[PDB]
Amino acid sequence: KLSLNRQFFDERWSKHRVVSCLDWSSQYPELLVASYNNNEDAPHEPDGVALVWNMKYKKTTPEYVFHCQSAVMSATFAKFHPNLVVGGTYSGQIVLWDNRSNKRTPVQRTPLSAAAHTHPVYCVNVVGTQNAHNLISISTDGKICSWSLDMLSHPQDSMELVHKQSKAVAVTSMSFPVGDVNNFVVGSEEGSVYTACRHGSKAGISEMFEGHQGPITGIHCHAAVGAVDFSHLFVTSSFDWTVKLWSTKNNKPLYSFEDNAGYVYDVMWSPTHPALFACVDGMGRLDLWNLNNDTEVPTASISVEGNPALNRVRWTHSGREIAVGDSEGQIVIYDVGEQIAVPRNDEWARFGRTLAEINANRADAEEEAAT
Amino acid sequence: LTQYEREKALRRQAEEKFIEFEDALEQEKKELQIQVEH
Amino acid sequence: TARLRDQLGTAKNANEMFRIFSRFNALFVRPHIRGAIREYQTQLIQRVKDDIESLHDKFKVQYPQSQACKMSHVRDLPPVSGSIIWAKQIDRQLTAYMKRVEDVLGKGWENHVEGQKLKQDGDSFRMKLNTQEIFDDWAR
Repeated sequence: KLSLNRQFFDERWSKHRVVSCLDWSSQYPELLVASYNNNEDAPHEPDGVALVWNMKYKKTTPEYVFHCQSAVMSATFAKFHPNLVVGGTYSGQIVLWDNRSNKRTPVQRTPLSAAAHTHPVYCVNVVGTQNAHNLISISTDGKICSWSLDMLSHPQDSMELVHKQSKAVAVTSMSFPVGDVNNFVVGSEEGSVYTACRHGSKAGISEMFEGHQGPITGIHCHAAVGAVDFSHLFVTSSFDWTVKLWSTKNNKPLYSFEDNAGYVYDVMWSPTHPALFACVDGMGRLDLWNLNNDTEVPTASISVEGNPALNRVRWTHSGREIAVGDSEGQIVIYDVGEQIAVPRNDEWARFGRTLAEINANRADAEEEAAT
Repeated sequence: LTQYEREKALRRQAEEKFIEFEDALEQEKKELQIQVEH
Repeated sequence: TARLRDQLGTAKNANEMFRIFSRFNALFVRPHIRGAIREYQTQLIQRVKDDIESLHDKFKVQYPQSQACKMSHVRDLPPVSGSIIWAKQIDRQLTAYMKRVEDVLGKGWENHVEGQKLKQDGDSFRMKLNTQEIFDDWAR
């Protein structure tokens, strides 16, 4: 079941700000980084705020406070650097915070030149191994640059993403398959979901998916790995009141989730349960969809008090407590029940049978309608 | 020197995207024309 | 890479590790080799920073209070030329340490996380190590 676990809110910083990104550290599963946008009511305060909360301690104050000159739109932890917080801002800078410094001002930032990002950056990620990794960032002009975590002055690999007739895909969010560095997916704001490859003979957008009728607000690949591989699976969120489930082979949406009667903002797969993901809306209702249980109603639903616009939702690496932000900075930590979170030993096979049945009924849905 | 060189290069990038867009969408409007003619 | 990861099993002191890092410098243009060596670079930067601070404390005393002025005067060096010599050898050691950090961090070391402060402090120290004004005052 859905029950409250922890409430996070800071009076001095997170007042009248909207949560913009959420992430848990891979090395420290109790640490959650929280991006914030600009508060127009307080022009003299810093525009971008990047607070870090702690789950283990019972205190209400943020553990770490960082702020930037411009508004922070996307901020993640560094995967292989435990002391760093990487953020992307409204102006296109990629700020690199640090904890051992005595300043909340970022210790490293990218230049605002044509060799780096200039339009707003809404997604950053760290992919690679311990001995070899890079920072990947895509802005809203479609430019993608590969940074190293030290050389923050100029990128190593830079390329411009085009799909047809050299038009600019306006990328809003980006996902990566697990264990994959080269191939990945993106979601434009023109409604079109694309997959892509980073480096090789073919670099850029590979395929195309039409699907949605509104801008893609969030997209995540499948995360749980078991007996049956599901690395070719991803889901999308869009402004057109639907969550659509996809795969890298079929060029059509495998399913549509029109059950919400409002806007829909994020969705991301469970890292443990292979058939579970959570989505939010504009009225604060947090929904969970277990595909092995039912493919037409949310498996569990809760709403936060006051009904604000829930912007971002993030699962922990344990898959048990999930985090969600809103328009007031009122970060709520929701712990799901173990009856929904923990999967059975045959849950991968049950999900494979569910996917086969969904594919069969969807492929059978349109031929008898046409004929 | 380098500003002129960069500007010449970005004029060239305007001058083949024109050609690719032109013959692609001309072939598509021609197939549309013959399918509406029959 | 495995042929280069036996560095701690071979080098017991930072000077021979400096030497083998200088000898094998051209392999670090590859990004995988550059990413493979990260736990050595921090210690090497800290050792170079300690040497730079030690030379800063060497320059903390001045030439009249130094024992180098006495040892130059006992070896028939005039004091103006001895001061010029002393400042030039301090600058030469600074340039040698800048060469060392350029070797340790590879190319593009001036724009690095640790190389930025090192390069800025080296520039600001070399601004204070010039010997033109003392030569002009002696000439006057």
